[PDB]
Amino acid sequence: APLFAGTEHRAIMVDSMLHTVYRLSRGRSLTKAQRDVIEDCLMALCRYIRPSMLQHLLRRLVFDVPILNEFAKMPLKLLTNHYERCWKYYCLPTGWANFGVTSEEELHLTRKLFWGIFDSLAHKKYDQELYRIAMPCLCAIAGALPPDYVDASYSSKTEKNFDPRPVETLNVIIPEKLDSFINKFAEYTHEKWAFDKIQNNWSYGENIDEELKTHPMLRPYKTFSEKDKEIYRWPIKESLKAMIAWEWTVEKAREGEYNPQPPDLSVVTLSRELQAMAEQLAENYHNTWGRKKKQELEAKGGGSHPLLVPYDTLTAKEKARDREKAQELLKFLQMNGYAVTRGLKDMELDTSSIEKRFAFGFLQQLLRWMDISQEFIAHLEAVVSSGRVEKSPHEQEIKFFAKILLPLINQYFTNHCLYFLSTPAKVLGSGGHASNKEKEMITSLFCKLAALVRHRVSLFGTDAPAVVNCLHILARSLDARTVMKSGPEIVKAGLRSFFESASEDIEKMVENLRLKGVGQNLTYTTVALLPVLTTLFQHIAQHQFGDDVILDDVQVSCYRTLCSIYSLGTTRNPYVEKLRPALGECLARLAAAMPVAFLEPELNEYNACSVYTTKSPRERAILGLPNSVEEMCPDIPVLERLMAEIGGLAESGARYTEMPHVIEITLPMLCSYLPRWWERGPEAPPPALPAGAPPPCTAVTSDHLNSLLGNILRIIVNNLGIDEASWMKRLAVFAQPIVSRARPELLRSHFIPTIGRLRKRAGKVVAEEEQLRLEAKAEAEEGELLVRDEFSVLCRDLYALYPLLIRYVDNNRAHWLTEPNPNAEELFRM
Amino acid sequence: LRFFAICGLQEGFEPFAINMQRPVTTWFSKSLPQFEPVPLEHPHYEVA
Repeated sequence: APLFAGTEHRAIMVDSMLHTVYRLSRGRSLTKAQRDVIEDCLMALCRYIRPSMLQHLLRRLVFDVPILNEFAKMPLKLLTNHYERCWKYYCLPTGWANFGVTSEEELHLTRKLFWGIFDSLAHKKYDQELYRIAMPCLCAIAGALPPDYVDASYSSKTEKNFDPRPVETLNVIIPEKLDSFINKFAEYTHEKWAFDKIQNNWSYGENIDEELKTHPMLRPYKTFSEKDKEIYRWPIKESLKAMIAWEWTVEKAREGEYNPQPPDLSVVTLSRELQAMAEQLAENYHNTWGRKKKQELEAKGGGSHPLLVPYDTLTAKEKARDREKAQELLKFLQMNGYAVTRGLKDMELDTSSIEKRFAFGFLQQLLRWMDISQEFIAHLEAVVSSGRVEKSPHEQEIKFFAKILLPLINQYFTNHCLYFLSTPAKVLGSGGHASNKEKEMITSLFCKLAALVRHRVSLFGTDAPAVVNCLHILARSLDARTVMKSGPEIVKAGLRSFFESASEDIEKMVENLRLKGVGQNLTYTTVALLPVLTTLFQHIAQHQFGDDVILDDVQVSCYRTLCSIYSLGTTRNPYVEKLRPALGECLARLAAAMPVAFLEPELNEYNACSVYTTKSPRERAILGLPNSVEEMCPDIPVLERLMAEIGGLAESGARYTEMPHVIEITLPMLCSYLPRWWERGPEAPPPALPAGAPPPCTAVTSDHLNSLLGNILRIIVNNLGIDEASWMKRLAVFAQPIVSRARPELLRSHFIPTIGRLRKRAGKVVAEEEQLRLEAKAEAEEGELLVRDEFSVLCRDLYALYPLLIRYVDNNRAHWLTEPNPNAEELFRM
Repeated sequence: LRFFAICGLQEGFEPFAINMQRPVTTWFSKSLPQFEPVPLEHPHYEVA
């Protein structure tokens, strides 16, 4: 098989071999071992053949696979491997390197394959193996398809062992006016064919003969034998009868624009609905022609024609003959004045490229399935509440949802995250950006899934992790700024409702902890809401959507969440102790994302992104907002008091057990808050200082950041060397961002003593290890565990303190190398 | 050199033209079309 790479010079032979092997695979009287061998051969061939050469096999599979019968299992695996291997050849605008780029026909076939498999699976009865095989194939095809691909031959009607079944045209009658048109079109076809035989050097002769080179039937119409003339017409009569059979109408009332003199048909334009008519009519011709070959094969007793595949599947060049000559017939109808009526076709012909995008269609289907999911989840809740013993009528829908849509959503929005976050001004991905409609639809999907899973983690059972992962991915893929600034009121209300419900649930959890609906709320919160809310806040902060998203009602809900979490953090319960890390991370992300300096309420008047500025004083009265921003909720101390308390604890040398709230919640919140407002406060790099600039809404400075870093280092040093401290890694991760603003004096004041203590401890432990190795038998065997534990705690301390040192060194190394520094040299020694 | 001391000097890298008594000569891709013999291994064109 590997030798088949680069065989494009024998593409016809390779295609014939592939088709023959596939036909053998679909073989009766074949033992299981023989079928396995054939399938292995086919997969090996497709693993190495170039993607451009598998187009015809793909065309066959487009028809065969969507049936999803027993024979469809191997093609599913083949397509999965093929698209996983060659996703670049289809997705990237440049295509796969050295392999070219896909064609529009190949993309159309891929889209047809995806939607056929999707619909068949959606309507199929559940089967474990079928679903397991099919889901990866759908994921691979979706990943290969470009999100913004638009099908040139889009079809809203979407009509429909190949059985070509043309419409019955012989039965339908032919009007006399259409008979007149039949005569005129017969004359025109006579003229065009006469031009052609003049090209061939044939003229009117007595009898047909290749050597004689004269066609007897070619002659003037008046002298043309009447018997041959309706033989000439009959294809046209059959065509028109078929048109009438489809309820297509033509009325000559209005008018529109031997020697061969056929009027040129190319000059006259052709409408797009007319083009679709021609495509359908050529489809019927292909049906009749395939029916003729089907009768031939039936007479033979078997066999399959190579071109028995559907007309739409046939690429452009193969369609060309029938398409063009149907164009000719319809055009002549036009010059005779026969403009055919559309009806269903013309009210189907609508929409735009945005609505034709593959991602648009996929998201629309996902939203419809979200509605279905809401319905069957309500039904499942009802049956659980009463009539516990019964069989759900939505078993198939439940299984399809859980075992297809969730993995599919996860994979698809992992792959195409950057496409949905891109904007016309700034493009993040390789190419293309989601439209406003697509962004709104993905926002609606996220909100609907969150509402679905709310207070139902137990109900979802083993699928709750999948739902939560999908929510994570959707949040990471959400573009909230565009949706909030310019989006439908319904989508905006959905997002606002999500935030309000999150705040309410967190308040309920907080009050319950302070002291089974309680259990339901607790499990839901800690399992789905806090992680998903943390991810959403982190995404907002990373993409700087805070100023545009968290405003007005969202701002009020964020206030409630923030200070309810802060109030909870003060209590002392085993459950609170277990929950503090997650609450601290959520508060850190919320503080990074908030657009209002909630720790500096005295400067709020200068904040443009504040509810007390955006909403008039008459407003905020229909809401329950208090008169002054200070009273939003006062339990959170101001920045000065917070820093004073942190410094006091650090100097007093308290251990972790004496301030679990501070270390786990307050310090991460400050570490996320101070960097955010340093850029917007004084001392920041001013882009607008030359122009009129309002006073900053914050007083944060490098002094504040340096003081916080010093206090954090002092706290770590105070807790150095204790038996158990799992909070050190979290504190180091949270404090890493503030290191960039540290002052040079920190090296001598804090870092040198700390690393000195660590070095002294390491020296002591290695000395003890040497003494142990000097010892023997039980003396060495016991105490090895003791020095093991000492090394473990030393490694914990080193990993707590070294990331901060690494950031400090990265920021200050240039200065040290430029100017020799004895303190830096001492640090190097340690 | 503006950043050689900060990175490269201690790592042991040497400036490209450190011990050259004359500036390094340079060539550039001139976009003036010129006639050249057809290569004997041109992928697309063959002359017999």
